[PDB]
Amino acid sequence: QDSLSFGFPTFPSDQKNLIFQGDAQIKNNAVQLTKTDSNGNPVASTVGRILFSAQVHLWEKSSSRVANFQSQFSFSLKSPLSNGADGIAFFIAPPDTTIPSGSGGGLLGLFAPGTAQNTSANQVIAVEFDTFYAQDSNTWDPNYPHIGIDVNSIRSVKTVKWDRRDGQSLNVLVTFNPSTRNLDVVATYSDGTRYEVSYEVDVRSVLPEWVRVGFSAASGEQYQTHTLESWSFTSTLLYT
Amino acid sequence: QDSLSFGFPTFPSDQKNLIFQGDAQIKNNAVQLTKTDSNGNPVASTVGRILFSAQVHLWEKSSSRVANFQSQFSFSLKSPLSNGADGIAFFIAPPDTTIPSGSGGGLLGLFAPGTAQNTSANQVIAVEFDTFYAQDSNTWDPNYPHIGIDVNSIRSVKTVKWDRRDGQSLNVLVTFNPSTRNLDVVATYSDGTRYEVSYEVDVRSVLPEWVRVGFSAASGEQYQTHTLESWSFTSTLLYT
Ligand SMILES: CO[C@H]1O[C@H](CO)[C@@H](O)[C@H](O[C@H]2O[C@H](CO)[C@@H](O)[C@H](O)[C@@H]2O)[C@@H]1O
Ligand SMILES: CO[C@H]1O[C@H](CO)[C@@H](O)[C@H](O[C@H]2O[C@H](CO)[C@@H](O)[C@H](O)[C@@H]2O)[C@@H]1O
Ligand SMILES: [Ca+2]
Ligand SMILES: [Ca+2]
Ligand SMILES: [Mn+2]
Ligand SMILES: [Mn+2]
Repeated sequence: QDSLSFGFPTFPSDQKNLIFQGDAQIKNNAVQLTKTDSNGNPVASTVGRILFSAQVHLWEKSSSRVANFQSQFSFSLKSPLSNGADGIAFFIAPPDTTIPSGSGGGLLGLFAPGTAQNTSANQVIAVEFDTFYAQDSNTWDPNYPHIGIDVNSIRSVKTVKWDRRDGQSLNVLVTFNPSTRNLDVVATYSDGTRYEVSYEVDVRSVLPEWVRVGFSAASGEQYQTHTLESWSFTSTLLYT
Repeated sequence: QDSLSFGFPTFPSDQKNLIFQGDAQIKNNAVQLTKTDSNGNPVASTVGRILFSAQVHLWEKSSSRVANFQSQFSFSLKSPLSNGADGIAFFIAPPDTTIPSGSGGGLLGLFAPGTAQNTSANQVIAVEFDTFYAQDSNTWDPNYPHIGIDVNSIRSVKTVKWDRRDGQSLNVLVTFNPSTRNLDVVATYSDGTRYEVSYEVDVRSVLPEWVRVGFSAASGEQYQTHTLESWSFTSTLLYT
């Protein structure tokens, strides 16, 4: 289909169109990307991702069209630790994408250690909300919590300072306009605090015509829950 | 998802989200539900169906919600003859639906011979565009071409006389309103000729909470092409 849209105001346990990978599962009408014990407390060494089952037609070589898409979602992070890790990301990748071996912790379940910073070895666009930046392990990160745009590498092509707020929901709108090739990210907390970051990228040179969209999160030695609360997505092929 | 929508203005050959059953295949940017020869001419004894891969949440027992839905599509029928058969139908059924054994010809690939008129043995709602009504084989049909609403039986609960026009595209709009429980069908030819048929039905007592939507067509001894040219669908779970 040239156009596709879907909306999850909440996430009931009865799901049919979501692909669950790793430890991701539904609990209390929300998606818990990372594992939690019986009491709902976060645990270390966990990775989980979800993908919508239907493939999205991102661009069409034959017709020279590229999709205009928008992804709106909200999530919350919670941890009794002073340095919860590692973060959550909205991503777009080839339909057969699976969790890379050893992609835990700071790799957010998106990249393999050996090629995490090799742009020619990956096919993924992601918007990360990174809460762990220890310069000793996450050497590629700026020294503060941040929102980053990742294009085929864990070392973001761009980042902006972000404030992690325990237990508070962050509303995010990610948009891509094929006319300007601008990928815009706008995130807000309920008190009006706003974060914005944009990057120009030709998705045709990074991703295949058909892709899947979803979320990924991970916790290494440090941990926190990564709770996806709602998600709506829409895409439509347009003439460029 | 509480809401889902998709649109196929045309049908390019590289499809990813369509389930093809029987003889259905893409040819010339359109879906040919029934088999055709090398020169594109219709052949006898053929059945074909397509279903969208993502499941639709028609109703939810927990929230007591029921979805409204709208399906818009256009198709054309062509035959060297005139008594083209057998017809095409838009249908909704359980996700694991497959072509029933011996459902060719007048059964439109939707019902099994032994239970075609047994409402307690089927789970399907369909809007049929029936062009063959010979009483020797289609005893359940009125004596003329027609559009009918089928609820668990090949014997339509409601029909309206219809005119078959070789090679002309018929634009159809099917809508279900959960508030009134009315399933409305409006079909029109380019010159404005309009056909309307409606029926009140509680989808909750006929179909499971999750379903798949699609099209089916068949040709027994008489034949014609059943070409699906475009299709858009949208559904939203609502409180009533
Ligand atoms: C206390 O953990 C920090 O220090 C440890 C010892 O140097 C590191 O092993 C550890 O790295 C792992 O956890 C972080 C945070 O979850 C993660 O980003 C990294 O990829 C490792 O999984 C961390 O630096
Ligand atoms: C000439 O075909 C008509 O008469 C035949 C002899 O009685 C029938 O077998 C035949 O029925 C089959 O074809 C029709 C039209 O395709 C179909 O509706 C029916 O299910 C049988 O397949 C038809 O009545
Ligand atoms: Ca990090
Ligand atoms: Ca018939
Ligand atoms: Mn980072
Ligand atoms: Mn009929």
